[PDB]
Amino acid sequence: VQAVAVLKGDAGVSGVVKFEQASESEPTTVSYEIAGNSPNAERGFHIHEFGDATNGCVSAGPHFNPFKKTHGAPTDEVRHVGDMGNVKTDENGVAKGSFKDSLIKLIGPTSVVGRSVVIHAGQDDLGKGDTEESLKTGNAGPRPACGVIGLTN
Amino acid sequence: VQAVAVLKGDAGVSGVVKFEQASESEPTTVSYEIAGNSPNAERGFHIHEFGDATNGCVSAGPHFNPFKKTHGAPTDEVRHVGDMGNVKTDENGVAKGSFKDSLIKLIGPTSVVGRSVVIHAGQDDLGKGDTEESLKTGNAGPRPACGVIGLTN
Ligand SMILES: [Cu+]
Ligand SMILES: [Cu+]
Ligand SMILES: [Zn+2]
Ligand SMILES: [Zn+2]
Repeated sequence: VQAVAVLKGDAGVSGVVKFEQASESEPTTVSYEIAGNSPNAERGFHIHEFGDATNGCVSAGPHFNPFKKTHGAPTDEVRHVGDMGNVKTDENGVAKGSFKDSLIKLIGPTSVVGRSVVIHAGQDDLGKGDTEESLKTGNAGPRPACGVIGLTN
Repeated sequence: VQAVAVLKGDAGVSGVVKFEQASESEPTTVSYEIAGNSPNAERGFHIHEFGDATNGCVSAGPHFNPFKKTHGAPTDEVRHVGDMGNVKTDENGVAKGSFKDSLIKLIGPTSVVGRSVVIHAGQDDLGKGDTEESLKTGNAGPRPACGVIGLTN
């Protein structure tokens, strides 16, 4: 199964995120190329619950969290399903990379097809700050771009 | 279950299409409001197979057709699942309306979540012209706007 999200917004940030998963038990490979970010930075990257673009990136809602856990890093046990951590941008502000994840799925009751990917304007603190807010969003800040995850071939 | 697609493009046409279906057996209610079209016209309106926006409305692919039938009107027995016919635009070029459909589903193996809605620049001939092309696209022409169907609440 393959899926893709095209990230768009009004702030100069844009990109493509591709997902591939062969079967339900297998990890999903996530690959991305995002440009227009601050150079040499770490930026929060997550799957949000809704694929609703009627009000910019706001209507994407909270981090996708079917299991009602707190925000964490992708390697934490306690993490939202949608937590993909920070992506690193190079000196031209481009973030490009790929990783495998075993909580994100394109198949089955937790499928992220039809939901949204959001790239943030700030660094995700990976649920390690103080605030209650660190345990909800990682204090990653505004959402300059986002896209609905759709099926492809 | 509710879903929404925001139709966008570079041609002045834009809109929102909402879908609601309570359970798998129930009809899905489709409601839309699309502006920027030719005034007093009929325009082809369909669900296309892929929710891929990497190349405008082109990468949405063909009409969603899991059962391998020919193109038809929404009331025809032989019709693609994605065939929603023509929408009528008023004197200000706005198409606004709603209908129920029993082939389009948001639940189950034929779910349209993660696929695309496309509004065409021409009238759909409802598979009644001559050509082979009438039995494939309804000769509805270019795709000025489209959007991926995403989940909402
Ligand atoms: Cu986020
Ligand atoms: Cu079409
Ligand atoms: Zn989170
Ligand atoms: Zn068709």
